[PDB]
Amino acid sequence: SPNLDGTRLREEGNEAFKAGRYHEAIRYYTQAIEVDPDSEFLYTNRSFAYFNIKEFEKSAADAAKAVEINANFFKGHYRLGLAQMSLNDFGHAMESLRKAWALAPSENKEAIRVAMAKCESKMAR
Amino acid sequence: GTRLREEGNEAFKAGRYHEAIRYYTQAIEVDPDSEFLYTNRSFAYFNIKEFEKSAADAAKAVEINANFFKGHYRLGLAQMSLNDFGHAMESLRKAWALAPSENKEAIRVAMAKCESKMA
Repeated sequence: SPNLDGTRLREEGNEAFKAGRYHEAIRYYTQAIEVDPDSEFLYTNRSFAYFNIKEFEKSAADAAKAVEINANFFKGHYRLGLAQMSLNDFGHAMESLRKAWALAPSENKEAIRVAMAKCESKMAR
Repeated sequence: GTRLREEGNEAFKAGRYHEAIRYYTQAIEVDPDSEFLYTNRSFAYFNIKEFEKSAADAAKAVEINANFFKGHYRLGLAQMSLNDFGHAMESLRKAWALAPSENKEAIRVAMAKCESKMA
């Protein structure tokens, strides 16, 4: 086998993400996921990269996988809710964001609260 | 270990630099061979004004991978903050030569600030 260092690929993905090189981040995260297929962090990071290139369905799929891997990781739910909002699924997004808010560090709650306010403004009868 | 690295990266993203340092320190105890961990902890130390510790970490990153531009950049920034401008300029020239195109401007600016304090 090509025996690949998935830790290095993950950090290369992180460096690319920091630079705005989202397509490259997606490439390196995808390679890392092949080596480390049960990381909620990898799937959330790739979800964020897909969101930043307007690939909202792929972003939601990755964030949903992060939630499968660790339903108690707030960022998976947050990324899922943001992608669901961009797909106009505000009911699903509200539930995802509610779970993210409950799990989030106090540092992160305000951004989640704001996303929920935006989501509610799009909801009607 | 990998999970400690992730938690450290998440802490750094949230501005919890002291917490990032703690997680990265635990990660480095498990894995002392990552230029990324040392560079990220160097950055966290710089952000809390621990410039000597920042420089020590960045130097460890350069020792592991002398071709990683970010190790030299972090080292040069810490050396500038320690008033070691000759060392800093040599580090920043190496960072420049190794850097992606999107990072060149930041390194050029650092060198401009460095040279104003020298020659």
